[PDB]
Parts: sequence; structure tokens; C-alpha cells
Amino acid sequence: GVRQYKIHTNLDGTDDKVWDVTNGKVRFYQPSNLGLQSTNNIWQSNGIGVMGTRSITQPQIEFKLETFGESLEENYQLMKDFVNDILSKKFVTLEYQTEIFQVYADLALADVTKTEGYGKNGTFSEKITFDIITKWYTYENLTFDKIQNGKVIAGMSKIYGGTAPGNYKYIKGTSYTYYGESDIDRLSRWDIKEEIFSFMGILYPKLPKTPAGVRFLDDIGNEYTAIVFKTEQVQDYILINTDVNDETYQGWKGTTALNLFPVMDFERYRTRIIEKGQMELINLSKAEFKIKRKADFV
Amino acid sequence: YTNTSIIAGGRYFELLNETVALKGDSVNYIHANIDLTQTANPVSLSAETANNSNGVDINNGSGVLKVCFDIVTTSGTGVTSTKPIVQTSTLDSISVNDMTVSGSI
Amino acid sequence: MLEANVYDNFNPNYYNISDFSMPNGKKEKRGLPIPKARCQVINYELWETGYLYTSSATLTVSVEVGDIVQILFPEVVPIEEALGKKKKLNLDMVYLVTDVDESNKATLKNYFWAMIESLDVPNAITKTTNFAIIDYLIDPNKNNLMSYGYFFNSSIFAGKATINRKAETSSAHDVAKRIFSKVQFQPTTTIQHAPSETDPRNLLFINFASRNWNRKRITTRVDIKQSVTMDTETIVDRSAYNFAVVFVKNKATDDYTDPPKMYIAKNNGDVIDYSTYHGDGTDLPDVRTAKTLFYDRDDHGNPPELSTIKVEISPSTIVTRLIFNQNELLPLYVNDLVDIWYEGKLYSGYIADRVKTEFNDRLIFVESGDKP
Ligand SMILES: [Sr+2]
Repeated sequence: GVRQYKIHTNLDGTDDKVWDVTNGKVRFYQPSNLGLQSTNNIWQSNGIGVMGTRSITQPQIEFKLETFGESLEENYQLMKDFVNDILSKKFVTLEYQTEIFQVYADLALADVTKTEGYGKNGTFSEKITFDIITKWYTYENLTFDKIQNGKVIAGMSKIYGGTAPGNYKYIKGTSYTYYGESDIDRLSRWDIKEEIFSFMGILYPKLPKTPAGVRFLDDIGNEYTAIVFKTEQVQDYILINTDVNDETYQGWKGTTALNLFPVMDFERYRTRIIEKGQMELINLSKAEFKIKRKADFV
Repeated sequence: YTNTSIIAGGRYFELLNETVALKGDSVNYIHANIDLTQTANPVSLSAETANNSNGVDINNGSGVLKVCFDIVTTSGTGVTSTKPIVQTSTLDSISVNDMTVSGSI
Repeated sequence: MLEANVYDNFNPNYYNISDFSMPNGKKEKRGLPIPKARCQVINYELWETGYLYTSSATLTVSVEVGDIVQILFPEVVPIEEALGKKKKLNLDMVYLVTDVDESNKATLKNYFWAMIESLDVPNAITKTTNFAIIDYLIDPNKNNLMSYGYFFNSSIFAGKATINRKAETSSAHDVAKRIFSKVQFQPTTTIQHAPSETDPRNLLFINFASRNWNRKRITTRVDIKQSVTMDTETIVDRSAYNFAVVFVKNKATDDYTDPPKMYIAKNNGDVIDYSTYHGDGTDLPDVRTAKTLFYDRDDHGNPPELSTIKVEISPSTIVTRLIFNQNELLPLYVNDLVDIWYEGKLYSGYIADRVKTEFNDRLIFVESGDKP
């Protein structure tokens, strides 16, 4: 029904800590602006209007930080905790949730205020300003699609049936349609329908010393970028994060974490921006993907 | 180090699948660091720029003992060559029957 | 902040004298003094070699023009001075104060380039190996600033010295730049106490050594996120008007009465007469840069050689420079041979400079060229 705001220390990560700024002890109220400012570069010559390129500018969100605590000790402990937790990580992801959507914004602490105007049992009523890194993006699960063989029908499918030594008839419209393909289980498509900007993939390699990773193809079947690694031993999994702010390319074997950046193929990795098409798995047995895609206004 | 046993300053310890990070296109000097004050974990490993062996008497006095055991030469991608540190056997008098030398006396 | 040691000018008119009595009894050169004031370098842009820009930093103590500033870092750099011999050297950034403003912001010039100042070198010295030029340039008997020793990697400066244009007298700055471009190396000045424990002197040395005696080539990628600055440099000086309207003076008239002969340079590198061309334009340049040349007939009377015209219309070394943030996933230090991938294109060269600022850590990449 009502909206939900949730501050995350590290989303997409094991060391995550979530603060409910809607229901918890420390709450965010009356956001300054959730919209957007656009600058279209319009120049008018003799009454006729010419439009350039629109630079969608995102403005600082200023909240109304309010703590609810049983004692003065409790609210001072809340301010020291919530702020340090935002300061501890270089950037904090604010989740925007409503009946219809679940968007996210990457924020950086711009300004926080601490004053001595306490209410009852020493309760804070302050202004918390944030700088916009990326405004509104959808964090969703990306999975491959499987292809299944069509059913075999007498007269419709290509088979030599009925009276010996078989018969298939050329009709008009119904004629002969191939049932499927021998070993249809080989075909798998990791479909990309809209342009994505960053992702958190968990890749499980097959063979050691053979380049292992992912490659991306466009609408015409041409490779534009590829994250691939040539390791000496089989890693249990290669944890990759394409996020610009905290780029991670690490391999895991047992309880040991290895940085795989120098072993990576630098020539194939041309871009981070993934375009409309499909994704292929190079020397991978299994893969788990989480795709984050931007939305200007939500 | 899958399974490597080391006796540094007369102190025995085993390295069981202990991985140590290296510097790209550099000659890494792997050291065995012993700090007796760190009662929970006295032995720690470190890949360094140069052979920073101190020779601190940890058994009689205080301090942190540093001693190089392996020299790992690396490239931009991985490891090129590995040369281990010599094991010095300081003795007073030898009463031996036979000997085979691979280098020089 | 960083720690800074401020000393008065290392005057070679004072420090070059070998009157200091060593503990054994021997008479050696005067050692460097103690800092007149220990301060802290703040609001800084500090380069490692000073390849392109001059350093600038505000200092707590009121330093004056001439003073030497030694910026300290709690880390160590291992230089390979001999095939197997590697020495423990402390990280230092040594500069000369060139000018201080009202707000005490000092303009710092890297010690080496401030040492080889106003020094001129004739073609005669440049005829030998690169070692002979380095041994000439680094001398406390000649230089404006005091020098004690030089560390140099024999393999990198082993090659024959680059050929000088017109065989003229060049400045120590121009020759060093020409040499450092071909050898793909940059110098670093370092203050460190004498190697022998008996010698108690603090000394200043110039570094031409690397972490690897036999330097290896690295392969890396530079992403657009690292605030990359692309600009084109020129290593070798060659002329810019690819087309030449060449005039030859008539012997009988002692005038330029005869019509001109036009010469065009092909994409391959060869120079042909424009009239002789029979192609489709694919082998010719995309833009025609032209100049009018006047030549005087030789004593023999023959027209000037095609090859002599060719040198004047020949192309210059178009080189790409990349300035970007330090990647902690694959760190790139000064004096390292690298192969950088940027926006789908491969650029090959070395890391010339490094800026140590309050906000970022950046590198200057110089594409050495010599691609085909
Ligand atoms: Sr993260």
C-alpha cells in the first residue's frame, strides 16, 4: 500500500546491512525532489526552434532525518550508528518501493546535521542531504531460456509412416513441418531485451587453462565485448561485478579469494554497456546473473 | 603453498593451502614473519620488494623475526620462475665417510 | 598530509670540496646538511620525474627560492643496480624551489631537470654511447646543483646514441628528452644515507634503475572511468607540409624563370613527382598540406636530389599520450614497459610520470611508437 524507503550499506553483497527509514528507529520523511531537471540546449532562429541534446540532470535529495528513541542515550547511539554506517561504505544504495515498482538509487552523503533542539526523550529532527550517483535503476535476476522440441503429428511432420516403406505427402499449408532437432538441449539463450549498464555475475568454470568467462553478441551475431579469464587451476567460481564504483573480478577456490584482473583478456573487454542481443558462456558449466538497468523518472 | 613445512628460528610450522598475493612484473621475496606477542597467530607470510631478513633472536629476546625462504619472479599475468633460499648448515667439525658435491667446495 | 624536509640550496661551490675526514681517516666530499625545518607538505600536485608538468605545493614553514624540498613516504622502492644486487632505497620526491607566492604556495621543479640547467652539449660528445652522455650530464663540477652518485641500468643505456640534427650544439634538456624518449626511461632524484655503515654522510643520487634489471613488457587495459586525457606528442622533428611546389633557378637568367615541379608524398612514405602519378588516390593522403620551396642550383648545375626534398616533406612521429587514474586492480609504476588497451585501440609505450595529489593518483603514458 504505502511506500517503503530502505538504506543499504552494500547491496549485491554478503556484508549487507539494511536500515528501514520508513518503519525503523531512524526515519526519512518528506523527500525534497524525486523528479528531474532537463537542459535541452534549445536555440531559436527567426521564430523557428532548433533543439540540441537533452542532459537529464539529477538533483540532491534532502530528507528529514528523525529518530525515535526511549532515552537520550538511545538517540545519540542512533545518530552515531546510522551516519558512520553511511560513511563506512563509499556509497549507499537507497531503495524506493511502492505498490507498482521497486527502483534503487546510488547515493553519496552530501550533508548531515546535528543540533541541540531535542524533543521528547532526546529525539533528533535533522536534514540529511544526498548526492546522486545514479537515479532509479532496476536490480533484477537474469536467466537463460530453454528450447523444447515440437510434437510429432501424422501427415504434418516429416516421417515415413503408415503403409511400408513409409510416406510423407506434400500438401498446401499443412504439408511437412520438421518436428524439432536431435539434441535440442544444446540450445540456450541468455536474452538481453533492453540496454543494461552494470551486472553481478557468479560464473562456475569447466576446464582449467582454457579461457573461461562470458561474451556478448549483438542483434546480427557479432561480439562487441567479452569478460574472459585464463586461470591455471579450476576456480570453484569467478565472482564478477561490472559496477564502475567498486569493480570486482575475483576468483574463488575453497575459502581463498584470488584477484583475476591481470589474468583477464583486455582486448575482448571493449565495453561495459551491454546492448540488445544475447550472451554466451565460455568454458562455463553454470552461471547466475543479476542485471541492473537504469530508468530516468519513476 | 599446498603443503610446505618451515622451521624458522627453530620454530616448526606448516603451510596448508596458504595463498600469498604477488606484485606484477616484480621479483617477490616471500618472508616468514614470527611475532610471539600475537599469541593467537604468531606466523604470518608476506611477499616483499627485497630480502628483508632481520635475524631477530625471538627465543632469547623480543621482536619480530623476518626470514626469506622463496623468491618468486612474476610477469604481468602470472609467475615466470621460482628460486628457493639456500639452507645454511653451520657446523664445527665433520667426521664423514663419503661425500657428493653438485656445486663447489 | 606528507612529511617534507627543507634544506638550503645544495650549492656545489660548498659541498663539492673533499675535505671531510672519514672515521677511518680518509678525506671525502662534504655530506648533505640536516633540514633547517621539518614541515608538512599540503595542497599538493607532486610529479615523480617531471616529464610534462612542474610540481606545486603549499608548505607549513616559510620556504624561500633556492631551498631543496625532500618529500617523504613511509614506503620503500627496490632498485636493481646490478644483475643480482638489489638495494633497499626509501621513497623520496626531491625538488628545488623556483618561486613562492604571497599564500606560501611553492612552485617545485624536479631536482634532475633543475640540475642539468643551462648546460650545453656539442655533437662530439653525442657521437659515443648513451653512457658517455649520462656521465657528462651528471657531474657536480659542472652542474648548478650538487650530485654525489648515479645509479644506472646498463642494458637500457647500452645502445648507440640517437643521431643529432645538423650536428649542432644542443642544450642538456633537449638531448636528455631525445635520449629518454628512445630508451623509454625517466630519471628520479633520491636522498639516502651512504651505503657503508662507517660513512655517516647523507647523500643525494640520481636514479636510472628499475625493479627489474631486464625490463619485461606488461599488457593492460585503461577504462574511460579513470578520467583519461588523450593528447598527441611529437618525438622526432620532421616537416608538416606534405606537398611541395618546388622551384629551380634557371642558369642562363640567374632567375626562377622556369615553371615549378610539384612533389607528393605517398601513404607508404615514398616521394614522387605529382605529374608521374597514375593511380586512383587510395595511396595518397586524405588532406593536402602544401608549401612552396626555393632551391639554388649546385656548382655542378644539376637540379636538387629527390631525397633532399623528401627529408623536408617527410612525416613526423605522431605519438599518443594518456593521463589516467591509478588502477588498484593492476598498479602501474614509473619506468615500466606497458601495452595499453583504450576504447578498442592498442597503444604501446612506458609510464613517464606519476602525480601524488590529495584527491587522486595519476599516470602519464607515452606511446614510444615504432609500430610497423
Ligand atoms: Sr557493492
